[PDB]
Order: sequence, then C-alpha cells, then structure tokens
Amino acid sequence: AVGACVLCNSQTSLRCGACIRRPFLCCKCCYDHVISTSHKLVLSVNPYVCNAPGCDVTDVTQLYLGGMSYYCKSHKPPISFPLCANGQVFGLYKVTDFNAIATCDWTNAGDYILANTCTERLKLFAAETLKATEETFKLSYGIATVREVLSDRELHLSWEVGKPRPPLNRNYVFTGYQIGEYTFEKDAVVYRGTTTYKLNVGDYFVLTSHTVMPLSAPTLVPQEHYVRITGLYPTLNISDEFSSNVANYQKVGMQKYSTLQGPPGTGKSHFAIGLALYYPSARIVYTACSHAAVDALCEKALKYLPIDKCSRIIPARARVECFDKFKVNSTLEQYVFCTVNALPETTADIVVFDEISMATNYDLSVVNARLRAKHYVYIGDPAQLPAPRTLLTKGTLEPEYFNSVCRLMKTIGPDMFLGTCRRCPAEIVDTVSALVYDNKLKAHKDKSAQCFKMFYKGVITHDVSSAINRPQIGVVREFLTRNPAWRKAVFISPYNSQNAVASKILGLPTQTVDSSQGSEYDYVIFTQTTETAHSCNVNRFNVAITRAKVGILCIMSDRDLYDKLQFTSLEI
Ligand SMILES: [Zn+2]
Ligand SMILES: [Zn+2]
Ligand SMILES: [Zn+2]
Repeated sequence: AVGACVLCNSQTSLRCGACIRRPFLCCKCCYDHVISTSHKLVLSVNPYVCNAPGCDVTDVTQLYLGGMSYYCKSHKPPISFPLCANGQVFGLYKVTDFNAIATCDWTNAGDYILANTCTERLKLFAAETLKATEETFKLSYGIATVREVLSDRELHLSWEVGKPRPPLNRNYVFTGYQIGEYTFEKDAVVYRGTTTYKLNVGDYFVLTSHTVMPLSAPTLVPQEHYVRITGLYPTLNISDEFSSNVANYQKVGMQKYSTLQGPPGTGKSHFAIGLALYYPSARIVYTACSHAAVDALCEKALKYLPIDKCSRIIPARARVECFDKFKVNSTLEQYVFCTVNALPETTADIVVFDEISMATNYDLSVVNARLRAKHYVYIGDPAQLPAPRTLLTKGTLEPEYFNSVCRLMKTIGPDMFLGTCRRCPAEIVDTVSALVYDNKLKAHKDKSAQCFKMFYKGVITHDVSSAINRPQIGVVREFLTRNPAWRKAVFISPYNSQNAVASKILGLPTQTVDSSQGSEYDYVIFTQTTETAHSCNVNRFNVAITRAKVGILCIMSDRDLYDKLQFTSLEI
C-alpha cells in the first residue's frame, strides 16, 4: 500500500482503483488524474469510500476526511476537509499523457504513438496496461468443442453461441483441455497439436490468457559513452571474414548500448556471431522474441563458435520444435541462446537482442530486468515487420512507434547500418532501397533477370476476413507450366487462406509474408491477393520481395507498388 508515483516518483499511499494496473499516484498527480478522467476510485490502506453505513459514494471528488475516516457530502461531520482540494488528494507524504494511457482501449494507432513518445516510466505503465488489456480481451471469445475427429490432422468444430469466433491462424494459440497447446487452419478444419494426442470428441480448446507481470526495468538503460572499450578484450588475430565489422565491434564496446539497422541479407547474424569472435572471452547472451529468430542465431553460431560453450535455453512448457545441436538449459555456458519470455536471471558482458522490429516495449523492459550486462546490442530493421498488435484496428502503426529501439533508429538514426545486400538480385535491392531505405541500400549481386511482375486484380473472395484470390493463383499455375525451374519456388502471400488454396492448387511450400521474415529462398512467387492496407503495407512488401536469392514473380493488385517494382513486366 506504500509505493512510488508512476509520474514524478514522489512516495504515496494512493493508487488509482479505476486503472487496470492500479498505479501509485502522489497527491499532486492523483488529483490531476481524477479531476480530468472518469477515474474516481482512489485506494490507500483502505479505499476512499464513504464510511457511513449503506452508502455507495466512492468518487474521491465527492468525499471528505472527517477525523481519520472518509464520508461524502451527505454524511460528513461539521469538521471535515475535502479529499480533493488545492490540486491534491489527501494521503501520506503530501499528466495529460498518463490520462490517455490509463483510459484508452488500445484500438487506435494514436494509443501506441503515445505509449512510445511518453516518458520512460510511462512507457512501462503503457506496456503493462496494453498487455493486461490484450489478455483481459482473451476472455471475450467463444469456446470450441470438437464435434468430430476426421483424421490425425483434420477435425470439425462446434463454436460457442453469443461470443465471437477468433481468427483461425498460427497467430492464435489455444490451450487444449491440459492436452497441450494447439493451433487451427481452414466445414473441414486442420488441427495442429504441440503434443500428439488422440483428439477426444467433445474435448474443448480455450486461448491462453496469461497473467501480466509488472515491469520494473526501463525499455532502454540510460546511454553511456566511453573513451575506451569497456569490460571487453578485443583480438588482434580476427578472421578476415569479420574484418568489415571491426570498427562497429569497437563502437559496441565504447557505448552501454548500440543499435544496428540491417536491411535484408546485409549480415545481421554474421555481425552478431562475429561480435563473439571479436571479444573472444566475453559471455554473450543471444536473445529474440521468437524461437525461429533464436534458432537462426544458433545456426550461425554452430558454424563459427565452439559448440561446447553454447547452450539453447528451452522452456519446459515447449510449444514448437527448436534448435537441437547445443547442450540444453545450461544457463552458465559462455554463449546462451534463448527467447525473451524464457530468459533466466543472469549477467553477461554483451547481450545481443535480434529481430528488434518484432520486440514490444514489454519485451525490451523484460530483457533489461532479467539480464544485467556491460553492453547491449539491438539488431533489426525498422523497415521490416513489427509484432502483431491484436487490439489495434484503427490506423496504421509507423516504424518509429514499434518500440523504443525503433523510435531511436527512425529519429536519431541507428548507430550502425549494414548498407550492402548480398542476398537479393539487384532488381529487388534497387526496389526496396528506394521504397524504405532512402536509396542507402546497395546491391552486391547483379540483376538476375528472373524478377517478374504482373498486374492482375483477379477476384477477391474471403474465408471470414482472410482473403483468397483464385485467379491470381491460376495465373501462377499458367506461369509454372512455362517456367518449370520455378517448380522449386516458395509461394508467399499476405493471407493464410490464400496460401491454403495455393498449397492445394500449386503444391508449392507456402509462407505468409509475416512467417517468411528472416528466411530466404532461391525463388519466391508472391500474390498480393488484395489492395487492402495490410497487403499494401510497405514494410510487409519489403519483407515479401527480399526473401528471394535468385528470382521472384509478383502478381500485384496495387498499381502503386506494381509501378514501384523494378522488374520485367509479364502479360496474360
Ligand atoms: Zn506524482
Ligand atoms: Zn486511473
Ligand atoms: Zn455517504
């Protein structure tokens, strides 16, 4: 009941009872909150409610202190002081942005803008409030009870009446009942259990609504610049492979934290693993939000670092299959690879946090709270995809608002920029360089002459809201017969339902733009599917076309992005 004010740190007995996170507010800030919002319940040792029997007055502006008790206007004794007066709320030890965070529903883009432009303590309040709001929203959907089991990978579902049905994609993970976590894909539906189980008829699945823990550590520690490399000991014998990053590795040791913007295929994992070879005695914890980002870092370390000093931390509540070649859960190995949600309480000489566009401020804070390091390196690309914000429906979230790190990279610029793309044919590099990198990305490869674009609106159908464009898939099928080398292409689209249809019609392996991030393929076939804000998002468009090493076929819906593609146009 006694704590510190989330706005000015002043000690107080007051917490806001109307705030979902119940933050400690001092007399000054508590007043400026209750007097400007619908929030009127104030909590101390005892709540600020009228003590008079059977009285329901709980509004602090309608209450007074009579002796050492609280009463409303109808029950106060002659000698009483208002609880709200002179810009203060009574209590021991005697804000426009805080009000908006405290009262918003997190459905507008402006809510996320504020959560990232506010002061550091308000970024944690915002991140805690958003996460709790997202989980209290997880109690709103309807239960799915299995009507029948068709096979080992297919079933029919019976949904709860009155409550909405949640989007059936890999994004939403249900906990089966505890028969393990399970996912779904589209009356026949495809079931994917984390644990193999004889799907009982009648057994139900419900979305995991986990408890949101409070945040203590800032999203970014206060920056410190040094005159010499601190706590790290460089090699003089550094492999020529990593020579291009020596000045940047030295910058890493001369700052508390550093940001690295690495466009697709510019050498982010190479830089991260080369940091270990540059400071050979340094203990490095490699972290990212997803198991896939952590696994890609593991694959790079397997090729350059001693396997006996590596360890992959895997949580006991295993959801997906991940990296198997390092010793598991050895927290004290020199190189620790672990997702943010599974990080142990440890220290390190360097912490490398990869795929930074996918981090939230909640993740940034958790990393600072579990890992106490000499240096923190943030690697990613603000021109790539952010974490899905399930509550956000109105407006688009710009890159400078993804998290604190992305805000810095878009405002003051990143500390380090990898400006040469080694993956993509020049047609793709020239396109994304002009689109999202202010013409600063350069192509290492020549033009492949295997990058094609076709403007074909087709016909848009919908599986609920997830879109399908069968004529765009038909155009691809026609192209494949005439271009058999493309038989080995990966089919990519902004929609899971478009991918499901293309998987059955084309037989190509399938990937959404969002699940393709961090991966690369020789050939990519991309169907835009629709002209929505989702399919036209320039970051999503950037990720989609930079998956290709050799060739890409883009079947476009949007004239704008089609005209921007520096590809050979095709006809049909
Ligand atoms: Zn205060
Ligand atoms: Zn409040
Ligand atoms: Zn009363």
